[PDB]
Amino acid sequence: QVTLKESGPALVKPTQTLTLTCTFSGFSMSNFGSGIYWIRQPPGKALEWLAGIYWTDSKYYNLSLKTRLTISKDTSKSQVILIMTNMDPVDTATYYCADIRGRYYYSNGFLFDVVGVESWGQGVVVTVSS
Amino acid sequence: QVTLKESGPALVKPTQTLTLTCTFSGFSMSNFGSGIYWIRQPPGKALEWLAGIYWTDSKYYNLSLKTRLTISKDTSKSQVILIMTNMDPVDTATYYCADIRGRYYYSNGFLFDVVGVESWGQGVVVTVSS
Amino acid sequence: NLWVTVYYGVPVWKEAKTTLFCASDAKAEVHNVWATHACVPTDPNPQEMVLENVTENFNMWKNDMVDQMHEDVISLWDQSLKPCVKLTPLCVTLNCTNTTVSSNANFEEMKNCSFNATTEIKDKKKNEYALFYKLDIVPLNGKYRLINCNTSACTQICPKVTFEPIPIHYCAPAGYAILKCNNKTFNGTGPCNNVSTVQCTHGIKPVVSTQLLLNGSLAEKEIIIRSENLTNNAKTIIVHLNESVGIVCTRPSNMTRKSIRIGPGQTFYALGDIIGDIRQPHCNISKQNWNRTLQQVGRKLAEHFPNRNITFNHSSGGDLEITTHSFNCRGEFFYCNTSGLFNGTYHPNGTYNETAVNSSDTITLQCRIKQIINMWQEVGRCMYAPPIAGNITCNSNITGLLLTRDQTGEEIFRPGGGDMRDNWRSELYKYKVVEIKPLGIAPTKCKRRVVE
Amino acid sequence: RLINCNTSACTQICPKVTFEPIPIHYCAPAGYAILKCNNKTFNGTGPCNNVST
Amino acid sequence: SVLTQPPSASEAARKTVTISCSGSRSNIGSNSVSWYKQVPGTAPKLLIKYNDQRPSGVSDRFSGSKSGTSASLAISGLQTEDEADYYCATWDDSLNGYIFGVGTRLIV
Amino acid sequence: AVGIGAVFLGFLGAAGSTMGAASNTLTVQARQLLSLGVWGFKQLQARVLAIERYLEVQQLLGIWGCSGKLICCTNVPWNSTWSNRTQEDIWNNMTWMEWEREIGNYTHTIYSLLEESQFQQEINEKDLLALD
Amino acid sequence: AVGIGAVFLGFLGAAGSTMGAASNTLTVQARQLLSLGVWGFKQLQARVLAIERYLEVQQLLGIWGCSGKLICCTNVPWNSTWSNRTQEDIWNNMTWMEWEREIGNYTHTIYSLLEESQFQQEINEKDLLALD
Amino acid sequence: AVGIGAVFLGFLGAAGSTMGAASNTLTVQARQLLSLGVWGFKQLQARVLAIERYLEVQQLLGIWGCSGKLICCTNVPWNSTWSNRTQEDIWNNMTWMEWEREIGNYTHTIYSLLEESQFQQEINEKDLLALD
Ligand SMILES: *[C@@H]1O[C@H](CO)[C@@H](O[C@@H]2O[C@H](CO)[C@@H](O[C@@H]3O[C@H](CO[C@H]4O[C@H](CO[C@H]5O[C@H](CO)[C@@H](O)[C@H](O)[C@@H]5O[C@H]5O[C@H](CO)[C@@H](O)[C@H](O)[C@@H]5O)[C@@H](O)[C@H](O[C@H]5O[C@H](CO)[C@@H](O)[C@H](O)[C@@H]5O)[C@@H]4O)[C@@H](O)[C@H](O[C@H]4O[C@H](CO)[C@@H](O)[C@H](O)[C@@H]4O[C@H]4O[C@H](CO)[C@@H](O)[C@H](O)[C@@H]4O)[C@@H]3O)[C@H](O)[C@H]2NC(C)=O)[C@H](O)[C@H]1NC(C)=O
Ligand SMILES: *[C@@H]1O[C@H](CO)[C@@H](O[C@@H]2O[C@H](CO)[C@@H](O[C@@H]3O[C@H](CO[C@H]4O[C@H](CO)[C@@H](O)[C@H](O)[C@@H]4O)[C@@H](O)[C@H](O[C@H]4O[C@H](CO)[C@@H](O)[C@H](O)[C@@H]4O[C@H]4O[C@H](CO)[C@@H](O)[C@H](O)[C@@H]4O)[C@@H]3O)[C@H](O)[C@H]2NC(C)=O)[C@H](O)[C@H]1NC(C)=O
Ligand SMILES: *[C@@H]1O[C@H](CO)[C@@H](O[C@@H]2O[C@H](CO)[C@@H](O[C@@H]3O[C@H](CO[C@H]4O[C@H](CO)[C@@H](O)[C@H](O)[C@@H]4O)[C@@H](O)[C@H](O[C@H]4O[C@H](CO)[C@@H](O)[C@H](O)[C@@H]4O[C@H]4O[C@H](CO)[C@@H](O)[C@H](O)[C@@H]4O)[C@@H]3O)[C@H](O)[C@H]2NC(C)=O)[C@H](O)[C@H]1NC(C)=O
Ligand SMILES: *[C@@H]1O[C@H](CO)[C@@H](O[C@@H]2O[C@H](CO)[C@@H](O[C@@H]3O[C@H](CO[C@H]4O[C@H](CO)[C@@H](O)[C@H](O)[C@@H]4O)[C@@H](O)[C@H](O[C@H]4O[C@H](CO)[C@@H](O)[C@H](O)[C@@H]4O)[C@@H]3O)[C@H](O)[C@H]2NC(C)=O)[C@H](O)[C@H]1NC(C)=O
Ligand SMILES: *[C@@H]1O[C@H](CO)[C@@H](O[C@@H]2O[C@H](CO)[C@@H](O[C@@H]3O[C@H](CO[C@H]4O[C@H](CO)[C@@H](O)[C@H](O)[C@@H]4O)[C@@H](O)[C@H](O[C@H]4O[C@H](CO)[C@@H](O)[C@H](O)[C@@H]4O)[C@@H]3O)[C@H](O)[C@H]2NC(C)=O)[C@H](O)[C@H]1NC(C)=O
Ligand SMILES: *[C@@H]1O[C@H](CO)[C@@H](O[C@@H]2O[C@H](CO)[C@@H](O)[C@H](O)[C@H]2NC(C)=O)[C@H](O)[C@H]1NC(C)=O
Ligand SMILES: *[C@@H]1O[C@H](CO)[C@@H](O[C@@H]2O[C@H](CO)[C@@H](O)[C@H](O)[C@H]2NC(C)=O)[C@H](O)[C@H]1NC(C)=O
Ligand SMILES: *[C@@H]1O[C@H](CO)[C@@H](O[C@@H]2O[C@H](CO)[C@@H](O)[C@H](O)[C@H]2NC(C)=O)[C@H](O)[C@H]1NC(C)=O
Ligand SMILES: *[C@@H]1O[C@H](CO)[C@@H](O[C@@H]2O[C@H](CO)[C@@H](O)[C@H](O)[C@H]2NC(C)=O)[C@H](O)[C@H]1NC(C)=O
Ligand SMILES: *[C@@H]1O[C@H](CO)[C@@H](O[C@@H]2O[C@H](CO)[C@@H](O)[C@H](O)[C@H]2NC(C)=O)[C@H](O)[C@H]1NC(C)=O
Ligand SMILES: *[C@@H]1O[C@H](CO)[C@@H](O)[C@H](O)[C@H]1NC(C)=O
Ligand SMILES: *[C@@H]1O[C@H](CO)[C@@H](O)[C@H](O)[C@H]1NC(C)=O
Ligand SMILES: *[C@@H]1O[C@H](CO)[C@@H](O)[C@H](O)[C@H]1NC(C)=O
Ligand SMILES: *[C@@H]1O[C@H](CO)[C@@H](O)[C@H](O)[C@H]1NC(C)=O
Ligand SMILES: *[C@@H]1O[C@H](CO)[C@@H](O)[C@H](O)[C@H]1NC(C)=O
Ligand SMILES: *[C@@H]1O[C@H](CO)[C@@H](O)[C@H](O)[C@H]1NC(C)=O
Ligand SMILES: *[C@@H]1O[C@H](CO)[C@@H](O)[C@H](O)[C@H]1NC(C)=O
Ligand SMILES: *[C@@H]1O[C@H](CO)[C@@H](O)[C@H](O)[C@H]1NC(C)=O
Ligand SMILES: *[C@@H]1O[C@H](CO)[C@@H](O)[C@H](O)[C@H]1NC(C)=O
Repeated sequence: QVTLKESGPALVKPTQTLTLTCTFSGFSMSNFGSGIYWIRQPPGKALEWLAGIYWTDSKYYNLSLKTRLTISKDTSKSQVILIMTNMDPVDTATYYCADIRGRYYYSNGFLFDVVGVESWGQGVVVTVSS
Repeated sequence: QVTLKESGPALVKPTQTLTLTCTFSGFSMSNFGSGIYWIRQPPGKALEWLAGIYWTDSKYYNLSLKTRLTISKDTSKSQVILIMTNMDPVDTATYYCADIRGRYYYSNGFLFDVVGVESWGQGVVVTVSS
Repeated sequence: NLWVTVYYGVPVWKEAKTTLFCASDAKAEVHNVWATHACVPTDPNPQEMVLENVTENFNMWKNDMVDQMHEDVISLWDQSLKPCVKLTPLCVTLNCTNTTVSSNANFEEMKNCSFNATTEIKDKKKNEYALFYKLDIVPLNGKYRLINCNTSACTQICPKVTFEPIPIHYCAPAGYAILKCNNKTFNGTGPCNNVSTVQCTHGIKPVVSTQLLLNGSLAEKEIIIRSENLTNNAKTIIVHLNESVGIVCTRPSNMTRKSIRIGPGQTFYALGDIIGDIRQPHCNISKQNWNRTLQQVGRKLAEHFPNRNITFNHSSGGDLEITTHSFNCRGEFFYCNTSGLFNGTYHPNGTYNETAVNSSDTITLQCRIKQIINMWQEVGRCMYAPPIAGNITCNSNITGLLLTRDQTGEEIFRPGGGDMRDNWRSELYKYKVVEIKPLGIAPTKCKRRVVE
Repeated sequence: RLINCNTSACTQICPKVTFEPIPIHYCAPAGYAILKCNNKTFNGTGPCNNVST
Repeated sequence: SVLTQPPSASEAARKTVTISCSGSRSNIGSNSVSWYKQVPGTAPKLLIKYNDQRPSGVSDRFSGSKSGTSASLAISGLQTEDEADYYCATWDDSLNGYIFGVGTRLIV
Repeated sequence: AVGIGAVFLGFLGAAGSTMGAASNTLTVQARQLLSLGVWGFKQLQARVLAIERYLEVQQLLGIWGCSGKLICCTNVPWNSTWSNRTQEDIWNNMTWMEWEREIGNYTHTIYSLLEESQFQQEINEKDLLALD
Repeated sequence: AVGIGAVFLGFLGAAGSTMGAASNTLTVQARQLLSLGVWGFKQLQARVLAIERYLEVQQLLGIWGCSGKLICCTNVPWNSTWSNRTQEDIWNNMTWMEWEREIGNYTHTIYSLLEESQFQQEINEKDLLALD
Repeated sequence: AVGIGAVFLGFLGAAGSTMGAASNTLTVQARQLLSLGVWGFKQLQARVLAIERYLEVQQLLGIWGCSGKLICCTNVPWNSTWSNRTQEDIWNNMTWMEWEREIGNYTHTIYSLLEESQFQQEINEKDLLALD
């Protein structure tokens, strides 16, 4: 069993720096196949993928928000910290942290492909207002 | 505790070969810092250094009596043997065998310096007469 | 540019925990409880190197060596006592009475007890008599029984084995080392700037004592006081003396050792009779060597407790195991009334010249014999000490003191063996096991060549 | 009475176990060997000129 | 290549007496110097080790120091039992030897 | 002062000296490595403990290519993040104990790099010998 | 599909893949090798068993000259009787488990040849250095 | 008389032959090295004993630079005091057992020299690689 719990302030002012932390348990982030994603969904519309971090210490971000995103992991505290800067009024959305399950196969070098994101979080709401 | 005992004939004729043996106990001559000196003192005047032998099998003699002196050690019998040849009437003196305490430090190579000669012997008297 | 290189055999060590094994000189069928014949011979002259330009921290209160060898001793005692007679059949009614013989007046310490003892054949029983001390028998609603009959099966020591305190050396395996401090004014915890590496320790004599450390090593420079928290009054204090005081203890009496059969293949030895007068055991301590000794320690305690009057008083009371000074002498367990020793106080201001006290004066003590012993401060075991024919005399040197502190003005220090483990802490305070890490990586300008 | 009553408690062989003399081989570890002589007129002590490992 | 010190340094008691033994760079400058006390008819005993330290057994009065190519042995609280022949010796490396001094006399 | 060849020094000698000076006394430490009753069990446990500790170091050395070499250079470069101090002040101003304490956090990363680098040194070498 | 460097793979990974692909994951397997009460005896028996198994492989490697080399070429030629399949179908069409099962019968003959060949490589080399 | 290749000989074979002849049978000896109840304890004590003895020899070989080499030359010269006999009479007129008996007294001195010499071979080599 794996549990993903996230936390962060709801009322967020623009132009400052915000921190999102997702707490995980029941598994380690250094073992094979581990990885946590970050999904966004403004109300009433489809989802959006922020970034992801694997057990290989490899960080992958969206092209449109590469400079605005930097992710990190904590082995001791057993958490993943997401930092975003220079928010906009359109940033009002629900943030999800989820765990992925994947497969490995060899084709001119070992490759890892994800079969689907299995374990999701409850979600945390962030608003841009005053 | 270390005990040093020496032995040798008192009446010594000139021009022959004499043997001085100093017996030790409570330590080994192969361990670090071990070493035994030989000191002469004709009656009523200052001391004189004959030679010394360290645990490194290195023998050091006085320049004035280099050819006349040859020292040796015995690991089995646990003793040090001193051989002298071609004595003179001025050889009348008391022989002391003593143990040394020293220090080690590095200066362009490890060096050993004697802080002083700690444990002495009771002494043995040698006379040159007929 | 710089490149990485690997060094093997660098002088690097890291604190670690590991097992240890004994080592002692050859001695010589002779039987010993410590089985020193099975211990590895140590060396004529072991290798010891004094390190320089090194400072290492020490902490004897969190030392695993004391904890390790503490469990070794109890197992060693158990290993030797398994093939020894069990005294369960002796739990029989005792018809005890005053001993009669022609000080002598105070004879209420040994009683002539008679009982029915099973002979070699089970069915037959015959009457037998033996002498028992008053501390090992309790009365009933006018008969007596052994104190242990309602606690546990209570065994015996085979006399063939001797449990004298032979010094032993605890030595670690390869890849580990023991670090030894050499500062003469080193307390329990703190840095040591004259650490020396040694393969293993010196001869350590396992001695069982409560209030006084006997026939042990002495401090070099001055008296050493060690305690984890001096301000805390609930923790015992170890005192190590630089000058020793001799102690002479004896049990003057020729007591015939009588063998009594209690069953098929079971036979135990007891006290037969008294040839002469009844005389109590005693211990003699010189007046000057104790008055002076308490004087020197008194001023040492003044620094830790400034402008405070220091007084030494007897133990509070309660159980006899820790109230009295318990020790061993030829295999006889003594319990000395230590009340006159701590009958003085130190005044920080005054004159204390020793010539005032008369010389050739000794401190006689009252000591009692208890041949049924429960040990390790746990009620789960016995060792019935058998008697010895003739009179015995044991001479030793006092080495250290185990004191305890108990609102303003006078400070009261009392003797007490709160824990047994402190007996060996006074000997292992300057030792610490450590692991070697011979791997070292540093940058350099050298590059590995690749053949093309 | 039994002879052993006054000497020591004497145990019993369990009939389940049998103590017939089964041949056994004492063998040393690696790095060691056992040398066997083959001289037919060899007494307890002396040189052996037909040693076999 | 031999240490020179003033012989016959006799003086009164109940005061501080200072003695010096000179040497050279090879002996005093580049090595350690140790002091000894010898009443006639028996072996000497150590007083000064490492030019500033003393073994367990020597009184608090005996003390010394090393400065450049010269050393000293400061003794205070002189008593009627503090008279003997005093020496200073040091390894030199010129002859690879522990050459001794010339010996002094301290008479009250 | 008479000179010691550094082969006569005892175990753990030169520990408080500089790293460069202590690099000449690697031999003495290597020698000391692998030097029914209650005592037998503890002694037997000690013998296995010594073998396990010695074999752990040799296993790492073999993978890194320094199977028997006491001092071996490698191809991986040093990273300034792990250590920023200059060469002069490293080999002549501090001891080995301090150096290991400083970089104890980056030990895991360096160990993996040596295995990855040396393994790469083998496959490309094999490709070269196949051209004959 | 993102790429794995093959150093992050777990123990016994790539076992079901081709022999050529599995040749790039030799490092991970090497790391795992050498990783009074009733439990103590069984645990103690386990520690000695691990040491014995690891040392057995290293003893063979030393005689063959691959004391520390993870991949080492040799001078003995391959015999068609032991295997008849081409190189292309060996490194790219089956796994290591099948290969060892196929040639398990001829392992004794190959082992002896390596000792004889390597031993011959030593005596003739010694003769060459004696000409100085 | 048919010929034996010297690989088929048994353990401790050629012990009574000349030193030169016995030098061709080093392989066979190396193979045999590392070949709850009362028996278990004695057997367990035997297994650790074999491991300890084998590792003692390998530890010395690694320091001397002959980590895996069965026959290895060195740079230290031979001293006439240790042995005075000529080469012809050593390899063709006596056995290995006699040779070890003769020089058993000087074994300690030679062992230290190899460690000192090989250690010197490493530091000077490192200095050469730093010139790039
Ligand atoms: C930092 O700390 C350092 C260590 O404390 C310190 O160095 C030490 O300095 C002192 C002061 O100079 C030295 O003290 C001298 O010691 C002589 C004896 O030395 C020999 O014995 C030592 C002890 O040996 C036991 O304990 C060892 C513990 O490790 C064991 O390994 C031994 O096996 C042995 O154990 C046996 O005995 C135990 C009880 O003794 C027992 O429990 C155990 O079970 C077992 O039975 C050894 O350490 C020492 O070994 C060193 O030196 C030898 C060579 O000498 C080497 O081979 C070794 O490898 C090692 O390096 C020795 O074997 C004393 O005899 C000597 O006494 C004389 O001097 C004092 C004052 O200095 C006098 O009070 C005394 O009376 C003696 O003088 C008298 O007699 C002479 C005649 O002989 C006379 O002329 C004179 O006038 C006077 O009347 C002295 O005490 C000590 O040796 C140094 N080293 C060690 C290791 O302790 C250092 O200074 C400190 N400071 C720094 C570095 O700045
Ligand atoms: C469990 O089992 C399954 C199936 O059994 C397996 O999946 C298959 O894996 C193999 C090997 O990883 C795959 O084969 C490779 O496929 C790639 C890509 O194939 C596509 O593109 C080619 C054209 O390039 C098309 O023809 C093909 O139909 C596909 O559309 C090929 O590129 C690979 O070729 C290399 O390997 C061959 C065999 O080793 C060589 O003969 C060939 O020359 C290539 O080698 C060269 O590659 C580089 C080219 O530049 C060069 O740099 C190199 O040095 C080298 O010389 C190869 O054929 C196959 O497609 C998979 N099939 C699937 C997924 O359905 C799983 O991988 C296996 N599980 C595990 C864990 O391994
Ligand atoms: C415990 O700690 C103490 C002090 O912390 C330590 O004592 C000191 O040790 C160091 C190193 O051993 C000593 O420093 C050396 O001193 C010698 C001699 O110094 C005298 O002479 C110089 C002029 O030559 C004067 O300036 C000086 O004031 C003294 O009078 C120097 O020769 C040494 O220089 C070498 O080492 C330097 C640092 O490594 C190099 O930068 C320098 O280039 C020298 O290296 C070169 O030497 C050869 C020159 O030809 C060359 O062949 C070599 O290849 C190499 O390139 C060095 O500065 C210091 O003096 C000691 N101080 C004291 C004793 O008070 C103890 O040693 C230490 N304990 C242990 C066990 O180590
Ligand atoms: C603290 O440390 C001191 C110092 O050792 C101890 O005092 C010694 O303690 C031991 C052990 O109790 C004493 O040893 C005993 O000596 C008896 C007398 O020996 C002398 O007389 C006989 C002839 O009667 C001579 O042969 C001998 O050479 C002596 O001159 C012995 O009779 C005892 O024998 C025991 O051991 C033998 C060994 O085979 C057995 O066969 C016997 O049955 C018997 O069990 C014993 O050896 C020693 O005398 C004490 N003094 C000294 C100076 O050593 C303290 O006891 C110790 N205290 C504590 C609490 O540990
Ligand atoms: C070294 O050896 C000396 C002497 O051999 C010891 O000194 C002796 O110490 C004891 C204990 O202190 C002295 O005995 C008495 O101590 C009393 C302590 O006062 C408390 O207890 C009394 C008890 O009634 C209370 O009334 C009082 O209020 C305190 O609570 C003193 O009060 C006693 O003094 C009386 O007697 C002396 C006798 O000389 C008279 O001079 C006084 O005027 C007063 O009447 C008494 O002193 C004993 O006297 C000391 N003897 C001396 C100094 O020669 C050292 O203790 C010992 N060293 C160590 C470390 O113990
Ligand atoms: C202890 O009591 C026993 C009796 O239970 C005494 O034994 C008797 O002693 C008297 C006088 O010595 C003899 O006349 C009897 O023959 C003894 N009978 C037996 C059965 O022993 C014993 O003497 C008493 N011992 C002491 C020290 O009081
Ligand atoms: C501590 O002990 C000293 C003596 O050892 C006490 O000194 C005496 O104190 C009383 C008052 O309590 C005075 O009458 C005496 O004159 C003092 N003695 C001398 C010689 O002057 C002291 O009082 C005790 N208490 C404290 C706190 O020091
Ligand atoms: C001399 O005796 C005095 C007693 O007055 C000691 O010092 C005093 O101790 C009391 C303890 O209650 C303090 O209240 C005083 O403040 C102390 N006096 C001073 C001036 O501080 C003093 O320690 C004794 N002398 C020695 C050497 O111990
Ligand atoms: C120092 O010691 C001397 C040794 O006796 C003490 O002097 C004695 O003092 C008592 C009591 O005053 C007299 O009865 C003796 O006759 C004295 N004897 C001698 C030889 O003088 C002296 O009291 C001590 N000093 C103190 C206690 O301060
Ligand atoms: C300690 O007290 C005793 C008391 O008996 C002193 O013994 C006296 O000693 C002298 C000299 O030996 C004799 O002349 C006396 O006759 C003894 N007194 C007697 C027998 O009552 C002893 O001297 C005292 N201690 C000192 C050091 O004097
Ligand atoms: C117990 O001893 C007393 C001693 O007077 C004796 O009178 C009494 O008879 C004894 N008990 C028995 C049961 O004989
Ligand atoms: C040991 O340390 C103490 C202080 O902790 C110091 O006073 C003493 O001089 C040291 N011992 C030496 C330097 O021998
Ligand atoms: C012991 O000594 C150290 C240093 O000298 C000191 O800091 C400490 O307070 C002392 N006492 C204890 C209980 O550690
Ligand atoms: C023991 O230490 C005390 C501390 O005051 C000192 O007075 C005494 O002289 C010392 N004795 C010895 C023999 O070191
Ligand atoms: C000792 O215990 C007391 C209890 O309150 C505490 O205040 C003090 O800090 C402790 N000191 C130590 C552990 O050194
Ligand atoms: C004690 O009695 C025995 C036996 O009668 C005797 O040999 C011994 O001398 C007596 N004890 C004394 C001190 O006389
Ligand atoms: C010790 O003896 C004293 C008197 O000498 C006495 O008051 C005390 O009660 C005794 N304590 C014990 C435990 O025997
Ligand atoms: C310590 O005890 C031994 C043996 O009991 C004895 O020889 C020695 O003299 C005692 N020490 C002192 C200082 O009396
Ligand atoms: C064994 O030795 C004896 C003499 O010790 C000899 O007579 C006999 O022939 C030898 N056996 C052989 C050569 O088979």
